[PDB]
Amino acid sequence: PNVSRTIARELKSFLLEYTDETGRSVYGARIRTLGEMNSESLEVNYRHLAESKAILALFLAKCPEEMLKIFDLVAMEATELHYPDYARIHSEIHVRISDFPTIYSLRELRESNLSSLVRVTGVVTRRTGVFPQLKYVKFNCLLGPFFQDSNEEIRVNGEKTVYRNYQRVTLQEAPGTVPPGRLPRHREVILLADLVDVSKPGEEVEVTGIYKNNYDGNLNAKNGFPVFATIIEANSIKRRE
Amino acid sequence: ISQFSEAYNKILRNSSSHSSCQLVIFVSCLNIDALCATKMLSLLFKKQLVQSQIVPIFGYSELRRHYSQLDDNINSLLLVGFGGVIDLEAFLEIDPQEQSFRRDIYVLDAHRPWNLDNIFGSQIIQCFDDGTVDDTLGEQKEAYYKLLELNDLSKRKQRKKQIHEYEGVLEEYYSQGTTVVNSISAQIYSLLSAIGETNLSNLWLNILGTTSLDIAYAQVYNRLYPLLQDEVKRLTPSSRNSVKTPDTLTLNIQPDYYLFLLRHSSLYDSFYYSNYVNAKLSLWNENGKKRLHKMFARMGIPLSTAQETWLYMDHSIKRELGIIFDKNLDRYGLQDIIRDGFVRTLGYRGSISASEFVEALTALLEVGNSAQKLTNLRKRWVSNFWLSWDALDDRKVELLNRGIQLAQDLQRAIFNTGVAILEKKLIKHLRIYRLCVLQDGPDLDLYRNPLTLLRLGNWLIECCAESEDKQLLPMVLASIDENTDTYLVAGLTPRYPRGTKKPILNNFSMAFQQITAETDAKVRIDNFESSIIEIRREDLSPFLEKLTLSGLL
Repeated sequence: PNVSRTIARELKSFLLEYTDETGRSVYGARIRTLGEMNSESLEVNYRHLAESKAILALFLAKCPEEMLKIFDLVAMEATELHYPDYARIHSEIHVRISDFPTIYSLRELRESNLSSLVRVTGVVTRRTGVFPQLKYVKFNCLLGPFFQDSNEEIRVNGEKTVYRNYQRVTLQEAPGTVPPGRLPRHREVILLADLVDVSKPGEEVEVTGIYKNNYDGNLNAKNGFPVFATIIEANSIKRRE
Repeated sequence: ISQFSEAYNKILRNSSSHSSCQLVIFVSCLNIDALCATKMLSLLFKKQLVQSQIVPIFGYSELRRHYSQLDDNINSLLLVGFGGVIDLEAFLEIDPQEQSFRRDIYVLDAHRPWNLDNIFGSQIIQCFDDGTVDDTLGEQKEAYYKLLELNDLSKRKQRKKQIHEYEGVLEEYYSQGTTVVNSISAQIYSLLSAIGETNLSNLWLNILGTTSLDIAYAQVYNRLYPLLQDEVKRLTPSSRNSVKTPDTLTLNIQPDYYLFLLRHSSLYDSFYYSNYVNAKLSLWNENGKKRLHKMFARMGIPLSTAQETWLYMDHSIKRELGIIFDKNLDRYGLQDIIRDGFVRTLGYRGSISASEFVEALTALLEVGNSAQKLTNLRKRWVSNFWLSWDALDDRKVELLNRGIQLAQDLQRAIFNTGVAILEKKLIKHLRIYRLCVLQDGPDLDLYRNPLTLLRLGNWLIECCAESEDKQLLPMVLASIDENTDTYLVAGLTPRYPRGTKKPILNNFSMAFQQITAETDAKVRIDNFESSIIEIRREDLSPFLEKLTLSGLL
C-alpha cells in the first residue's frame, strides 16, 4: 500500500541518527563498514528496532515479505547519502536482521508461521553446489525486464541478466536437543547472495529466514491430499550460539 | 666558467684524430641523472661519429684505480657527477704537463658547493660550474686573490689578522651540505640547443633527467616546468590525431600522479605501495588500511576492479580518472597528488609515465643483474649498470618490462620490511636528530645497493613525517648481511609536505668527515656520495656516540 511508503519516512530516521551507548550511531558505523568492505549486507539488530517501536517489530512477525523490499531500498538511500555512489556497486542491499525470538526450534512449526519471518536452528547437512539463479531479466529489445521469481517462473530471452547465486541447504535439527522416541525432522533452506558458502556441513547454524510453501510441489500421488512443501527461504546465517 | 658551445668546440678540436680519438667520458655513478645526461651526450658524439670510451664507475676510490692505470693518448677527458665536492687535482696529481695544457678534463656536476681548488687555478678544468652557481659566490672569489700570494710588525699583525679574517668566512664555505642545484642533464640540453638539435628522444632524456630526482625534492624543479613545457611546445608530432598514428606517436602532457606505477600495476596496489600516500593515510597501520577502502567506497570503484591490472579496467573509470580524484582526494588531504606530468606513448605497446620509467631503471640497478668480495659485488653492480643502460633504448622494450616486474617486487619487499620497522617503533628520537638502525630483516641482499636504501630511507623519512609536528629531523639507516659486518649507513634529508621554504642542506657529509678526522673508526667514504659511508659493528656504536655529539646542527 502507499501508506507503507510513509513508514519508510520513519524507518530512515531509525537508520542513521539513532544512537546507543552514549552517542556514536551504530547503524551509521555499519553503513560505513559496508561501506569499505562493500560486502552488500547491511545488518539491523531486531533488539533496537523493537526498542524504538513495537509496531514495526509487529510488522516483522506479520508480513516481512514486502516490508524488507520497502526497507532495503531505503537502506540503499542511506548508503547513497553517506557514500554518493554504489550505483556501480550491487545497487541492492538486503538487510540481515539479527536475532528474532520466537526461537521456535525445528519440529515445532505450524501453519501460523506462514509468510512470517521465523528463527530456526540446527545442524547443516551436505549442501548443493552454487548454481546461479535467473533473478532479473534483461535484453537489448529485441517486452522489458521481468522479475522471476521466488520460486515459480510462471507464466526465456536473456541478454544481460543479473544473476544471483542460489544454494539449497538441508537443515536438520540438532541431535543433542532431540526429545526421546522422536526422529529428527528437518527442513529445506534457501540461501541467497552472500549467505552462500557461509555454511559448512557438520555445523550448527542460526537462521532467521521466513517460511514458505509453494507449490504442491510435488506429490498428488502419494499423499491423498493437497499438501504443500516446506521451505525456509533464508535471511541470515550465524554460527552457534 | 665558460660558454657551453665554446667548451664544446674545445672538446671538438682536441678530439678528432687517428688512431683517434681519444676520450673517456666517465659516467658516474649510480644516479639516474648520469644515464640521462651521458646517453644524450653519447648520441651527440655518435652524430659527429667521434669515438669514445665510456666507463661505469661505482666507487670514488675506484676512480683512482682507473685514471692512474690506463691513460695513453687521451688528450681530452670528460667526467660526470664527480669532483664538485672533492678536488681531483690533489686526488690525482697533476703534476702539470706541458700553459695550453694537453689534457682537458671536463667535470660535470650538480653538487654544491664546488671544491675551492677546482674553479680557480685552471689545470684540469674547464669547470662546468656554469651557469647555476656563477654567482657570486664572491666568497670563493675573495678566497684566492686575497690568499694568493699574501712599523713592519703592525703591518705583519694587520696582514695576519686579515688572513684569518678571510679564512673564517672561507671556512664557512666548503663546509656545508651537498645539494643539487640543477640536473646536469638540463644543462647538457642547454649546451645541446645552442648546437641546434631538437631531437624528441633527446628531450625525453631531459624529462627523464629532471624527473630522476623528484623522489627527493625538486628543489628548483618546481620552476623547471617552464624550461621543459616550453620545449614540449617547440615541437609536436601532429596538430591533431590521426589515431594513433603508429609513428610519432610521441610524448605529451597528462594529469600524472606521484601515485606509484598507475599504468603498469593494479590500482589498489598502486595506492597501497605509493610513497606519498603511505604517509598521509597511515597504511602500515591496519586501522588506516581501511581508510583506503573508504577512498574506494567514495570513488565507487569496486574493490575487485581495483585489484585488476590497469590496462584492463573499464573505459568509464578511465574517462573519470581525472574527475573522481578531484571529487574525492581533496577530502583526505591527498589533494597534492595531481602534477602536470609528461607521458611518452609508444602507441600499440602502451604508454609510460615519465616517473614510472625512472622506477623501471632504478629497479634495474639493484636486481635482474675480504676486499675481493666487495670488489666482486661492486663489479656485479657495474655489469648491471649496462642492463639498465639498455632499457633506455627505444628499440628494445622487451627487457624494460623486466625492470617493471622488478620495480613492483622491490616495493613489495620495501613496503613490507618498512612496516616490519614501524610495528616495533624502532625510531630513536634522541635529542638533536632522529636516528634508526635495522639490526635484523628479511632479504638484505636488496638493501646492499646505496639507492635501495635511498628509496627505503625515502619512504621512511616520508612516512614518519606527514608532517606530523614537529621538527623535520634527518634519518639514519643501517643494514648487514655478508662481507663481514660492512653495515652500510646512508645519510638522509628531511621531507617537507609540499610547503618547501628552504633547501636545508644535508649536514651528514660534514659530520662524517669530522669523525674520519677524529678517531676514524672503520669509517669508509668509499661510496661516491658524501652522505653514505660504511662501518663495522665493532666500531659502529662508538661511531654512533660520536655522531650524537658534537652535533653540528
